[PDB]
Amino acid sequence: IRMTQSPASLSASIGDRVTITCQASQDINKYLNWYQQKPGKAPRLLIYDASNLETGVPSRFSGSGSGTDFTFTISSLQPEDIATYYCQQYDNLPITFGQGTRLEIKRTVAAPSVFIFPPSDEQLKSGTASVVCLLNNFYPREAKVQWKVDNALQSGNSQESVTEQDSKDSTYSLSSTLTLSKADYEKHKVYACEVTHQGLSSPVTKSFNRGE
Amino acid sequence: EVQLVESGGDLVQPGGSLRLSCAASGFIVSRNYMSWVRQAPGKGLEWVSSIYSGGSTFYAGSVKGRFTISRDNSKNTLYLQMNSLRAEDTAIYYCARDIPRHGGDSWGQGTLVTVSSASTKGPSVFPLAPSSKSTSGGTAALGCLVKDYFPEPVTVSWNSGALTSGVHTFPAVLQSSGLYSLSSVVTVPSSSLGTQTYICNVNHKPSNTKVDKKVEPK
Amino acid sequence: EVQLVESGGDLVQPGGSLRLSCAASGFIVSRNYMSWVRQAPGKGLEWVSSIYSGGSTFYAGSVKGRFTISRDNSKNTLYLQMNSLRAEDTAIYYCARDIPRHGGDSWGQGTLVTVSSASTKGPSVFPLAPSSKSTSGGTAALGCLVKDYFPEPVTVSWNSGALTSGVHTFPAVLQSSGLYSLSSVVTVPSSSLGTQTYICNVNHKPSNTKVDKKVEPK
Amino acid sequence: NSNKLDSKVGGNYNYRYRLFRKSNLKPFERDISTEIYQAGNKPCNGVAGVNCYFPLQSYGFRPTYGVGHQPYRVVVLSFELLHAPATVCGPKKSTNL
Repeated sequence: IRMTQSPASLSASIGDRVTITCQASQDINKYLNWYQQKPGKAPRLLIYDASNLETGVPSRFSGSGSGTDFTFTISSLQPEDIATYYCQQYDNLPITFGQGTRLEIKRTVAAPSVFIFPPSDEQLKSGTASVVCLLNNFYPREAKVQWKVDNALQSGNSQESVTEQDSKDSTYSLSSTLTLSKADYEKHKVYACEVTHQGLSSPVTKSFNRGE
Repeated sequence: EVQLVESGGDLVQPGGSLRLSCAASGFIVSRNYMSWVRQAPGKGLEWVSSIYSGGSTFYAGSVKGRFTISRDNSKNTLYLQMNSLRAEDTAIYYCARDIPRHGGDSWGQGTLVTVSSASTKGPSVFPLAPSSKSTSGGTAALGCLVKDYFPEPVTVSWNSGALTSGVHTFPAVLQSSGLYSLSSVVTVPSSSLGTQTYICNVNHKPSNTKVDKKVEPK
Repeated sequence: EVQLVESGGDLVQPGGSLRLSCAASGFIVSRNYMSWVRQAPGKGLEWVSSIYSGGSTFYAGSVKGRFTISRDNSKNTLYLQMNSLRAEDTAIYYCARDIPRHGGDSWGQGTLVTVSSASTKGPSVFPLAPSSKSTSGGTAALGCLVKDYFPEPVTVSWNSGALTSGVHTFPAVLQSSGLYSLSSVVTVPSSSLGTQTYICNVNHKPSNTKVDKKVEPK
Repeated sequence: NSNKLDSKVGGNYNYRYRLFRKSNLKPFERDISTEIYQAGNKPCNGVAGVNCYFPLQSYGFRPTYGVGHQPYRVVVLSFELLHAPATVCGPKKSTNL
């Protein structure tokens, strides 16, 4: 079955009413289960048969449907509700899941704390360097990050990794990895990592000395 | 408790044969419906195989004749014999008991299969010693960097698991060299820097690499 | 241009089955006479198989029933399926189009087959940094040493191919350990020693080993 | 498609199938029972509880359902031939005298 879930980026504030819609290509009657997969941890079964919530669940999740189109509802959006929910049909032999609807939480902005680490002496003497500038507790995952090489625009040499949204404080962490070899490290001594956040403030300037 | 340690597999060359094993707490494997889902990294879960309560086997189209399923009465251990593998089977495999209509479930934590051609190379552990520019009256941060490890997974522990507050492990990202990297940082009060000793522990299960690095502010 | 990239094969255990592929620029494989010669290292070329313009196959005495030939209309790619191999088939294989009497030819660069029992082990790269005893008013020499690599071939490049003058790559010689070695040296003016950075690049195609070593006078 | 006769808007709970049995039925076997099916070792004393279930389950046939879930009466005619003389022959129509 060509299972279809229509909301993939849906973001509501604390304590709101949202709805997920899983749609099928035939009559699956009522045999469609709703799953909840937290990051890393194994999926949980929330509404079996499309009309029965399993005991022990909190009592906010409700679902109702029949034949092709099914809907999933969330009655109270507690902060510890961030996950990806899947719809499964378990009686047609080609059991096909759905795409998932990654749910997130929305809140005000926060002032980020920026730290940067210098390369260690052992790695520098072993012919390679690693420069990492760290960004923590910022909103959102999307931000303007740039690098400056000889006062020229730099691209194709940077990488970033964003930590998954925290369940209780809803903060983000970012890291940028830069790698160079001994010949290029020994000839170039100014490096800077500058990021502009949504909160209007003075741009962050990071400076470090080699001796200390 | 229906808790499953379905833990078998780590990786082989293309064309190899791996053997998974599942396991079982309240029930017997041969009496209840069970199946094996397959979650590719960053993709929707897909259904590979399923067993019934009387030995009926059903497979998926992509695994017709390469995969086998088999049920073990003696020790639970629902077995899934992966054969005729390839370079696109890399996915996390979860053991799963499905009672068909009355509703309960077990999905066990599941195991990672990354089957490829490259060779296993140990992690490169580097010290993030905190710099002297940290805030005197604020809270300082320091962490442990692990570079060029293969394959997944890698776990970073601090103070042998005694410290969970402020732990931020960044997800692995693929470098140009085909080797993975991650960065782990923690936020701790500066008062415990000179009086509490912080040590990072990188873990590599496939190669049994046990590297412990002690970190001190400079 | 009739240029051929007949590049397939690197090596297997004794009793394996490799598959060669040839390729084609001005003509179609199934219309012209083609054959496969075999050059053992340091020995006269010997003739293995030959195809005709209507599908006739002829083999050599030593390859009766172990070797197969096959012609592919769809993508050129004259295919030669090596089966039932052994430990004396190690030779360089050249794809070859022979127009029978009117005279033209294509012999493509050809591919190496070294089929054996040993395992692949990466090269050991060592720095030849030039000594201070080099002539002050003359021309100094410095180069990059590669030791204990397997199997062939290995290519050494300087300045990413920008420097060809004075390049001297010594042919590989078999050591007592079964691993190959080579030495590459170049002759450059001493005026560019402190102002031009010289880097050696060892290449191992079978294991995809990409090692770059930067060399500086001491 | 016996849609009209066997469909109850409420559902016709009198048509049922066996969800679970330990072994596949032998050819032409007939099996009729109410016995609890467990997952745990507990005998469970025949109650509806964890690892305790009623094996028959209804088809819930209801008219506003699709073609897939609609009653379909099945008649499996078989032909048995033994060494005893045959007694079920076939109309054998004739010609005028």
